[PDB]
Amino acid sequence: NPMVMMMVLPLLIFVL
Amino acid sequence: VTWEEMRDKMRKWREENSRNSEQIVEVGEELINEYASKLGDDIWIIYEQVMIAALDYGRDDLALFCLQELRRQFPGSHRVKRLTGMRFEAMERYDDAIQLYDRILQEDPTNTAARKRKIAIRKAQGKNVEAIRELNEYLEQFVGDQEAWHELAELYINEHDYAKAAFCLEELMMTNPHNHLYCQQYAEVKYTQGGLENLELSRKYFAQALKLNNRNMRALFGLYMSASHIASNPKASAKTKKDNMKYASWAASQINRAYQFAGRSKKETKYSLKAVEDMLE
Amino acid sequence: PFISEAAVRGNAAVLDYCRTSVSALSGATAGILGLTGLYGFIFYLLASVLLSLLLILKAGRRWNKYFKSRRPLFTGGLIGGLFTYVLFWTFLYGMVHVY
Amino acid sequence: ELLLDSNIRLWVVLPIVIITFFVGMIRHYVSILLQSDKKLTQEQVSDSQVLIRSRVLRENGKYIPKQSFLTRKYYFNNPEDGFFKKTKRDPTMLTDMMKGNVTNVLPMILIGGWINMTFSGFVTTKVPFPLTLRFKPMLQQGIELLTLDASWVSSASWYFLNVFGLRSIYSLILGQDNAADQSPADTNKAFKTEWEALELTDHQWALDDVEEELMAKDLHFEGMF
Amino acid sequence: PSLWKGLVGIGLFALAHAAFSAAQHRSYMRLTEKEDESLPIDIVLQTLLAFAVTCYGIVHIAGEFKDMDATSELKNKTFDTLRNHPSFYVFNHRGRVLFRP
Amino acid sequence: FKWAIELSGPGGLYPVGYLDKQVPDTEKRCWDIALGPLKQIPMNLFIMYMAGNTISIFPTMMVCMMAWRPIQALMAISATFKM
Amino acid sequence: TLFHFGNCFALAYFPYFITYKCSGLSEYNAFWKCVQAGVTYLFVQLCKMLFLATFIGEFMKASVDVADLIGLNLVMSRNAGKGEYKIMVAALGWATAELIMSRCIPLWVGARGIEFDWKYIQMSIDSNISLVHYIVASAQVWMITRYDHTFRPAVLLLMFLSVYKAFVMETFVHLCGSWAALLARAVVTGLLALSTLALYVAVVN
Repeated sequence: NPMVMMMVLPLLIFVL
Repeated sequence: VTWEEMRDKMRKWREENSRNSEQIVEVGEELINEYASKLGDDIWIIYEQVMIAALDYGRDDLALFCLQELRRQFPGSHRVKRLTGMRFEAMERYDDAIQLYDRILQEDPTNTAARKRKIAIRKAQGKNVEAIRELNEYLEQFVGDQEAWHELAELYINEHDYAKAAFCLEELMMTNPHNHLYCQQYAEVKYTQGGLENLELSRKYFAQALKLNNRNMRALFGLYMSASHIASNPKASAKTKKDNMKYASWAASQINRAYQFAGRSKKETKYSLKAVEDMLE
Repeated sequence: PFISEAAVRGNAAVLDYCRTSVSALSGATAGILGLTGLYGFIFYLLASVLLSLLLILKAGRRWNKYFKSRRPLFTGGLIGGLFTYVLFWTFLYGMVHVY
Repeated sequence: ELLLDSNIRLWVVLPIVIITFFVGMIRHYVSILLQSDKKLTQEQVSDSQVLIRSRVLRENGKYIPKQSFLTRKYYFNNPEDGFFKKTKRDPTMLTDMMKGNVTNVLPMILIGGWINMTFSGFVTTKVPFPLTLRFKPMLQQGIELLTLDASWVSSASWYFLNVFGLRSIYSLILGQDNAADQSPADTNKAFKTEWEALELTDHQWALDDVEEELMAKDLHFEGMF
Repeated sequence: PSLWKGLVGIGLFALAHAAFSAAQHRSYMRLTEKEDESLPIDIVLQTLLAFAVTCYGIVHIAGEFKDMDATSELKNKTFDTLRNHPSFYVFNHRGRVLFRP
Repeated sequence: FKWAIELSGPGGLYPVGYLDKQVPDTEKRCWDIALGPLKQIPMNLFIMYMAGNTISIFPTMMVCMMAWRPIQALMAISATFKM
Repeated sequence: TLFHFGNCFALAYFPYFITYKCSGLSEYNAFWKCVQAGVTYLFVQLCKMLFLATFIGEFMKASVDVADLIGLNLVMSRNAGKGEYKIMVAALGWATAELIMSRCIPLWVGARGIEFDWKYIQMSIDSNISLVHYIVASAQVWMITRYDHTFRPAVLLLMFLSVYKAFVMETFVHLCGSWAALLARAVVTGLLALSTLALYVAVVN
């Protein structure tokens, strides 16, 4: 899902 | 009189460590006999108390029932293992209980229940010195256990090592600055320990306990008598003499007030009057 | 003197529970009334201050032993309340006004 | 306005709310189920409790006379006593902790994506406030309209709003500080910092003036009955 | 009192009825298509009253506050309880011998 | 005193923590504490700005960044001053 | 007729102020207590409106009376102190609520203008006698409380039955002048007042 990737990239930024 | 009411009473009677074995065992028996299914697993902790009360009450008949139910429900449980150890100790069966506690420790080394139960066995056997040593060693790995700390303080008081008892009460107060009971007990221990160098601490801590609770009239007249003893003591300085006399006078005034309240509350012979006749002496 | 963490935590918990409940109810009411836009948002604020008074009523006098100051009475969990208010506002305005 | 299909409510609005609610409950329950306490040996708990006692002493030694306090100080941080000096010593745990930390948000985003696929192409509700036009590409996913008011929202953003507005409810019903939301290792350095802190601390026996502050007012006695 | 609890239920019920009314009134518009754009005063008054009473019930339902001073509940704790130390119980006392073994 | 009873006498390892011997052993930071968040906030702000299309495609990341270093500082201004 | 509005306000509120200052307000600083009583009275009014919607005149009057009595009992249990003073903290709060209710708003919207109907001064008089009516209600509440003996339950049941006397008198007047009706209400309310004070002097023991 493009939406899932585009909304999980900020999740990885928030974690890191 | 509904099972919820006695259930709440048992919960309260467990929350504060009471030892009215008869009442608590009766209420627990009624709950587990009449209203066993009226509530869920909340009776299970009760099934603990019920047996302990039994061991305190001597009625061992239902201790086996509770133990078997708990064991059949909780196989291989350290809590039930310690409970079986207490069951063994109920009849002074110490070797098997010690072996069980050792097995618990080798199964789980961080467990503190086994150590407490084994030192309880040791103190039941009369080996007070080894019990004190065992508590000191156990605390060396578990500094901060208030119950064991207070137990060691009580053992030292019984054994009359007021210095160690005072030290333990000081660190207990460190743990609980806000408990007036610790302050009162430490004031008593210091007063019993020695003289003016400790009478000052006793009166200061008695005042602290009074501040922490105005109703602790025990500590009230303890402060009064400490001030009186300081006054009677020749070593008191003139300024210290008048200061402790003022403290004793204030405490006496508070005592007369307290006994006047005791008078107005009840309706009987004026024992409070006789009491302040003693204080006036 | 000697604050007790359990009691202050319970007071905070009950205040938070009341705030959440009142915010959800206010959102439901705003959705019912069909308020739209800023006029809806204002309603939430009104409910909030009302609750403070009510909280003030529940605490009433001698509240000084419950809290150090009246401040948690006013701004306690305002954003958490706002989220639920807006959620219930949209929810009720959808199942009342949209259909 | 718009004559929205009633069946969009009975099959696209309410099911989303139910899904969010029960997914939060499921997530919290799975979190508590998965949590298992790591085994700790005697030394770690012992030193943690020791520093706990030291810190509480530093905090409230004021209710203890000066000599007891400075004896505590000697025992803890002083060469001669020895304490605080002679007191010191893809991995599975990292993968486990990373997975546990990840499972607090990622399941929500995956559910959102699945909902977006499953419920693509609808108009669920009209947001009662005038949102900006620039928010259109994400509020109205799956809608081909151009002049539609920004206040109309698709399924994904409605689910996001639902999941945003239910944490307070979770804390309300499930219990305080629930785990359904969206958001010492070294003792040697701890020993040294405790050393330095308790060195920097002073003593103030709070009992130095208790008597004088007690003599001022009479003792509370009512309620003796 | 416990009756407070019952009250909150009825509040929601009252609100629920309002909802029905609102829906119906909406249907009214959805069947009248006139420039009214206003709810009846009776129904809105009913809704407001339900909100008020329900909130008032909730205020009772929230519970009772707790005092911050830690020396509140410990005032009545006599020394005969804190000394028991349930973990360190001993069963070599006169209770067993005096009572039925 | 006619009841001045003495209960001392015999005192019987030592309890842990005990030591019998009576030993006689016995602007500015606020500027740095305020400048800390004053320097950390631009770092997160710069990261969010340099994200570019990543920030646009991440509506939640921008809000989290603006609420972490900033917003929270403004919300906890009284707490920051008191600390 | 603004000055008439002034006269009516002087007739209505001032006796309340007099009771406030003559009942030892400083004993508890009843402003908060009065506010709590007023909030409870507003809640009871809301409950009565909801009940009337849920549920000819006698049923509604009975529901309103029951709600008011329940609210007064709850308010009384909310506070502890002097019996005369709990009587005051309840009655004064409820009476202030009644004046603040639809017996002040018509006085504002009406009056102050050009028209002159005796209704406003009559309402002020009735509000003033409402003071003693709420005094009677508080006396009944205190009698319900303050222990149980001496045929007290029979008297309490009789007093509870006598409540809603306003609706009974209104129905009688509707079946049967305005000044005559107001006078009749005044006399019956005074009779209940004397009955309640007789009960009070009987119960002082």
